Amino acid sequence: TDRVSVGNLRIARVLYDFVNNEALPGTDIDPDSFWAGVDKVVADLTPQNQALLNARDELQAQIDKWHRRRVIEPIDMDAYRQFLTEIGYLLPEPDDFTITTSGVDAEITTTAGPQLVVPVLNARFALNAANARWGSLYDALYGTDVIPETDGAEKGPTYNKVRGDKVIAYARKFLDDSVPLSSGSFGDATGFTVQDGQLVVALPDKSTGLANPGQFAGYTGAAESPTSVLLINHGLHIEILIDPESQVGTTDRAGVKDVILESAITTIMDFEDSVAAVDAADKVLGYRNWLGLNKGDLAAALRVLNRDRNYTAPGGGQFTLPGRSLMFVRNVGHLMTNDAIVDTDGSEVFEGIMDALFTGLIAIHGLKASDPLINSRTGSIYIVKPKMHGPAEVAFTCELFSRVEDVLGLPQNTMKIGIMDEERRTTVNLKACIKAAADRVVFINTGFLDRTGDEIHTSMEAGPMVRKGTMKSQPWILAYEDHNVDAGLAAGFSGRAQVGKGMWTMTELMADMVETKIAQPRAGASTAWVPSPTAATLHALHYHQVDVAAVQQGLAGKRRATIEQLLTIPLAKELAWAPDEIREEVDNNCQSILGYVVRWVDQGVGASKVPDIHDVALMEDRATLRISSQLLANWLRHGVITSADVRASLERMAPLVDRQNVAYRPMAPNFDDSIAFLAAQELILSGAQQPNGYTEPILHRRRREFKARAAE
Ligand SMILES: O=C(O)/C(O)=C/C(=O)c1ccc2c(c1)OCCO2
Ligand SMILES: [Mg+2]
Repeated sequence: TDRVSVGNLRIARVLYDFVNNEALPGTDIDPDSFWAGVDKVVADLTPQNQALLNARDELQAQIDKWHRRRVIEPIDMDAYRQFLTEIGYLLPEPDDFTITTSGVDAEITTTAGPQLVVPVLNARFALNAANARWGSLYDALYGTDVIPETDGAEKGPTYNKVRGDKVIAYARKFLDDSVPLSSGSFGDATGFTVQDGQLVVALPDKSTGLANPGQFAGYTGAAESPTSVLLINHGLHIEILIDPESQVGTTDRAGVKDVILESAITTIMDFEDSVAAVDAADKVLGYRNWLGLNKGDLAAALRVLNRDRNYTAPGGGQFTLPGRSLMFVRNVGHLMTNDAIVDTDGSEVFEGIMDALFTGLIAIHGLKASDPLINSRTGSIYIVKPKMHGPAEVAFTCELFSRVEDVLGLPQNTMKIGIMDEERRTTVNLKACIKAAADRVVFINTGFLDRTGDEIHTSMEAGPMVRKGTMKSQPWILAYEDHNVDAGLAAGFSGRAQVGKGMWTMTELMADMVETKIAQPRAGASTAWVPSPTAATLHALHYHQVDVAAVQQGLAGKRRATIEQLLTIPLAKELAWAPDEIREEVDNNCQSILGYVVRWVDQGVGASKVPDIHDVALMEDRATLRISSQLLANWLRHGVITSADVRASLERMAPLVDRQNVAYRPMAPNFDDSIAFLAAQELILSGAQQPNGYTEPILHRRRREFKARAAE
């Protein structure tokens, strides 16, 4: 066996070597002390970790039984709520309080702006995401449907000037809206100069300054002929690039070459739902990438991390702005184990415990010079903790982090928690969950996809649920979204911690994103999730339009969701659907499941663009898979569809997925010989039996089975 013995643990050699040779050097942590710490923390905290998981199963069995023993379809909310209280699912609300988290960076306490999530196992994507702090607005507008590809404005093989002119006009209007001139429009500017520390914009018949001269932040080049002008609005930077001899600048009335937006203020380097990592080799790939990000030397072929950006202040001094997104890391949650470490009985170790130890250790490098800059200037390590159920699971995460800090010799509370509000028992106890982490929390975020999965599984026995698309507008979810903001603001998050909302998954419908996703900062969210650097630049537009700090101030003290609203189960109404609509929903979910799972199981890819039944491209990860598999399981459970409908849909959609895919193993024609097809089937047929509907147990087993079959 290729394992290293440390106490009761048997550590995969690839992981042991990676930690000793790559992670530990430079931290001043004694290797033997670290490994003894791993063993001690795992032994001490595994029992409570297991108890928490058993409590989930006990609560869910009681809720199942509660539904089974009643008849009346209109659920009596008074009794339901008394029941949830009796069994300890719904806990007393704590007294009001203010969070005390300290040592947090400005990107989190103060700046409102986009938050990018990226799979850590893809070093190229991760580098691009870290560099997405700054992004070209011209590129985002030209390359996406935000500028419609109408007649004459189509994207071609070469530059379309009619399209570029539309891009230019769009950005001039954004400038007018965001940094207004004293008089006139940026669209009429002929030049920019800096005079007596002020920005002067030349117009045809006159010159003008900014209506708010304080929005001038700096420039580059000579004041009388700058190469760029730097502005600020709602704490976010805008940079106008001036180059009349550039391809675009030549066509521009002021020689403007591009408008650069400060875009992804923070990035979540993801070990959880957007990656597939089922053994020590997979975990080491991700840990090594996370290490290179924190040491600053990650290079994918050479694509490297950006340096900071140098500016001249309006008066004339020199200053710098960060060139990189401030990085969080998303650890896995409390459920899964991984055989990267096993004990003497051969039992796998809890993966959340391991991630805290190893991503925590690695993150120390991001607090020190990067053989120049840091991740956190204020000395914090930022860990998103997903899939927690209630305040006791938050407290466990706090204790885990406390024990890791002791092993790493870090100050207590160095390891901060971004709390995902993406499970129903956390939603209805959210205030207590924040209080459990009052000195560590740096955000709450409505992970609405996982939250929809948990909604379905929790009430699985109540009846058939509405269609998957209907879920986004159901009463429970709108109350959940408002209740999250209310709790955060009441705990003092404004100016202290992020209030975050969920991911835009329609990666090619950028005009729709720009039109619709403005709802999130309008709701007082200081950040929200985007899937790409391009989407981060476009979503930044919303934070120039919306004054999030003012919105949050106006929401102060409001209580816009009741517990009854939060508990409103999304049961479908009598005779809700025609047979053709039931068919479409089954086909849509099966296509979503199969297109995600085949690349998960065959290629270890945890996030994939999968076209839906309407050929809209959806960026899918485990949470959307949790929704689809749970919904089909719920429809099968209640007689909406038959097992033949499921099988026929899977078999119907599989050749289309095979078509859409290319080191690729086709699933058709011999479906039951395809590990990936069988995984997709098992996720549906066993969905009702998975703990809280989680997909990892089946995905992990099937991916390991595929890896094993591939090695013979
Ligand atoms: O709603 C939640 O439960 C939640 O956690 C969502 C995600 O994890 C998510 C979704 C899509 C992605 C992604 C992450 O990362 C890469 C881009 O595509
Ligand atoms: Mg989630």
